[PDB]
This record gives sequence, C-alpha cells and structure tokens, in this order.
Amino acid sequence: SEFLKNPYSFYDTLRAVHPIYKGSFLKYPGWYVTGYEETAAILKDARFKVRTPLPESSTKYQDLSHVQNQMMLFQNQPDHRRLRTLASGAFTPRTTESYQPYIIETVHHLLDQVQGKKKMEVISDFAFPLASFVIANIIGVPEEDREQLKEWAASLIQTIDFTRSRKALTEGNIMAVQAMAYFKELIQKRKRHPQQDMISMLLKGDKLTEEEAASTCILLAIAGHETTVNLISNSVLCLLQHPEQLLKLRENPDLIGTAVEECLRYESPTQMTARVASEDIDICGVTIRQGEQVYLLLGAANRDPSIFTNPDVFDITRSPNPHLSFGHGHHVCLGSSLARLEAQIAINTLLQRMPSLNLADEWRYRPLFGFRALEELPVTFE
Amino acid sequence: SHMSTIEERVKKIIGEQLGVKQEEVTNNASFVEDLGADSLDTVELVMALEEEFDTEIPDEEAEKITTVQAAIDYINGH
Ligand code: HEM
Ligand SMILES: *P(=O)(O)OCC(C)(C)[C@H](O)C(=O)NCCC(=O)NCCSC(=O)CCCCCCC/C=C\CCCCCC
Ligand SMILES: [Cl-]
Repeated sequence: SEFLKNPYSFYDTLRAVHPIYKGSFLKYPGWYVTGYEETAAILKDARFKVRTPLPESSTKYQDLSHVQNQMMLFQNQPDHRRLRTLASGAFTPRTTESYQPYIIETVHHLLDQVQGKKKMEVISDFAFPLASFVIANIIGVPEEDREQLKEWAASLIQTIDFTRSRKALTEGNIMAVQAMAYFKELIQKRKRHPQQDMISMLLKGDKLTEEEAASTCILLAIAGHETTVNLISNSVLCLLQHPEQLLKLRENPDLIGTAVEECLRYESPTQMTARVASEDIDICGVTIRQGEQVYLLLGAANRDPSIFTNPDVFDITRSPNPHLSFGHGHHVCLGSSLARLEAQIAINTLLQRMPSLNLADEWRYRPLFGFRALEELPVTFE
Repeated sequence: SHMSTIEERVKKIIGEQLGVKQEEVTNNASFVEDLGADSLDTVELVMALEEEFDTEIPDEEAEKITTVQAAIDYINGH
C-alpha cells in the first residue's frame, strides 16, 4: 500500500546499493535493475531472452499457458520476428496517422456526454472508452462485442503480474478459453468475408496459424485497453498536480508532444518487464548466471540521476527525453505511436474543452506491481 | 474421527497442489526432487500455506524450506 503510493523511494534505496540488485520480492528471486544504462544494456542484449510468465511445461492452467506462449511478447528467435513483422502493418507511422480522424471524433463524442455535468470520472467516462473504441476498431471487433473484450483484458493482465493469485490464474484460464474461442469464430468470418481490419490483414499474410492470429489479437486488445488508459489518466493527474506546467500546456498546445513524453518518464504505465539469462553474463561488475531471472524496473530507470538531472522533478520542457517506458531493443513497444497519439489528442482536447479543470480530491492505485494504474480519477470542471 | 492436525492440513494442501495422494506425501519428501514441484508450484504452495495458517513467511525463510517436515516445523514454530 505504501509502495503503491510511492514506489520511487523504494527504487532509490535499491539503486544506492547497486543498480543491479540481487534479491527477492513477492517470492520471486532474481536481479532487480533500477539503473538506466544497465536496463538499456540488458534490453538490447539478445542473450537476455524473453520467457513465458508461467513455467514452460506447466499444464495447471493449460489454456492460459497456450494463449500466453503464442504471443510475440514471450517468443524469441526466429518466431518473434515473424510474428512481429506480420502484426506491424497496423502500427506504421502512416497507418497510425490515419487513425487520427476517428480518435478526434471519439474524444469529442465522449466529452459531449459529460459536458453538462460539471463532473467526470476520467477513466470510466473518458480514458477507457476512447482506448477501447480505438483498439476494437483497429482489430475488427464489432461494437456489440466490445464490453466482453474489456472483461478479458482486465482479467488477463493480472495473470502476468507479481500480485497474481491462484484465483486470478483460474479466472485467467476461463477468460483465455472464451477469448480464444471468440477470435477463432471472428477469424472464420473474416476468412469467408474479409473486412478492412487487422484480423483480415493477418489472414492475408511469412504466415500465421489461426491460433497465432487469435493470440496476436488478444495481446493487442490487452495492450490497447490497459496501458493506454493508464497513460491518459496518469498524465491528467500529473498535470493537475503541477498547475504551473498545466497552465503552460493549456496556453501552448504545441507543447503536448514534449509534455506526453515527460508524463511517460515520470509516471510510466508499465513499471516492469522481465528477461531470463540464456547463459552466464557479466555486466556492471556482477555475474548473472544461466537460468536466473532479471527484472527491469522501467519507472526506476526513468528516475536515474546520471541521465535525468533532478529526476524527481516533473518538467514538460525536458528535451530530449530518452525514457524507457516503451522498452528498448527487439521487443520495443509495437504500438507506441498509437499510444502517444491517443494521449496527445485526449489531453489537448480535454484541456481545451474544460478550461477550469480541477481534481475532486486521495488517489488509489490498482494492486499491480508491474503497472502504474489508477482505480479512478474524479475531476470537476466548468 | 478427529479435527485436522497441522500435519494433515499441510499434506492436504500439498496433495491438492501437486495432484498426489494425501498419503503419498511423506514428511521427508523434498518438494522439488521427490514431489516434482515446478517454479510456480512452490510459489502457489507458500501462498496456500500462508492462507491456511493465517501467517506471513518472509522470502528468506521460504528459501530455507525444501522438505515437507521443514514446512511443518516452520508452521509449528510460528
Ligand atoms: C494500443 C496501444 C499499444 C499496443 C497495441 C501495444 C502493443 C505491444 C506489443 C504487441 C508488444 C510486443 C512487441 C514485441 O514483443 O516485439 C509491446 C511491447 C511493449 N509495450 Fe506496448 N502497446 C501499446 C501501448 C503501450 C503503452 C502505453 C506502454 C507504456 C508506456 C507500452 C509498453 C510496452 C513495453 C515496455 C513493451 C516491451 C516489453 C518487453 O520488452 O518485454 N505499450 N506492445
Ligand atoms: P520457472 O519455470 O523456473 O518460473 C519462471 C517464471 C514462470 C517466469 C516465473 O513465473 C517467474 O520467475 N516469475 C513470474 C513473474 C514474471 O516474470 N512476470 C512477468 C513480468 S512482466 C513481463 O515479462 C513483460 C510484460 C510487460 C509488457 C507490457 C506491455 C504490453 C501490455 C500488456 C501485455 C499483456 C500480456 C499478458 C498476456 C496474458
Ligand atoms: Cl509546477
């Protein structure tokens, strides 16, 4: 509870001992990396491999395991590049830019429904609907099936987190069955009748199995829901807590780019990723032995004073901003351009249409250690 | 008949977790080698024991416990 309120002092104490810290947290032993250069080095180094967040040969949650293990996020060479390249078509700079019209449209529509109310819950009324509508449209999920997709994403995100329980994983296995069955049936529809969406794109193809296509859709659905919502809401809270920076941005909307980058650095939606050592590796005056787990604390690296002067100061004018919130190396976030676009449009439009935006006043974070996610963000305006 | 003893409660959990008979769980059995607990099984075992016995085991102490008896001894000692 105190960690979730302020994880950054916890990160600081680790860094002062060693930027690569041997230890154990929530029963998970390994190397905990708070150092910027160390994080970047590990993420670039292909000898540090990605791995399934459940044991490889585990059949306790057979359907959850099968869904997870087919995702590019947990695949190495040569399967990774194949899977990533096939999905990348929907997330090119040019294709991402083509989403702008729909994003602006949805943002205004969502702000319309609350404009008269003088009050709003940023997540349920704004951040979540936008992110949900956008990613469902990109994937090709009908409007009727969008609420079901929300439920799968919220359940499945838990299954990789340190805070997971036996109950979370059992529920995760059920949602895995449901999501996989749904996307297989949607793929059968798009096979007979291709549409202008990502599912059809994946079917065209060098090529994916129909299960690989389904698991790809599930991954993007989760990423589109969870982390993007966190970015938007974290950014809004961040700006409201620093009224002088908020005023700067309201007066100068062109600062939105540099402002969103500092929100990414300062309150990173993803706080952790992980690697396993495929061999003995020497780095930063320590030896990481084959098989040992490495936990990269991206939020901690983003506060490294050797890279960011006055790291605990929120400064929207920081330039440039080489934060690690989207990761680094071969697995670097596939949808980072989309996430940035959603955030930039949402925040700028919000500040424009709600000129006297204020906090409703004690924030709760969801019980996830790998993510920085608010429970809710009540605001008042007009 | 009788109420569940500490030993019986520990073995019930291990049996349910690892799909073995509650009587195939010997006190001397090692979780990893003998009972075949993987790197999720052992985490889920500690969580289940923590729940059953309403206790919090530090990571350093959990690392020490390799055998059924060691788990029984820890619960008895605490
Ligand atoms: C709708 C928006 C998003 C989509 C579709 C998306 C999708 C993806 C996918 C498919 C991957 C795996 C790529 C690979 O393994 O090669 C990935 C990786 C990653 N994403 Fe995103 N993402 C989105 C938004 C975000 C946001 C907002 C953040 C946090 C700021 C984020 C953080 C990351 C990180 C840190 C990785 C790399 C993890 C690792 O290296 O293990 N993503 N993303
Ligand atoms: P053994 O067989 O020796 O145990 C190893 C194992 C199984 C890894 C074990 O559980 C463990 O040591 N640790 C588990 C904890 C763990 O590693 N968790 C994963 C940490 S985070 C991660 O690896 C990367 C995910 C972060 C990227 C987020 C960006 C995209 C957004 C959402 C992704 C949704 C993916 C969920 C799929 C179900
Ligand atoms: Cl300020």
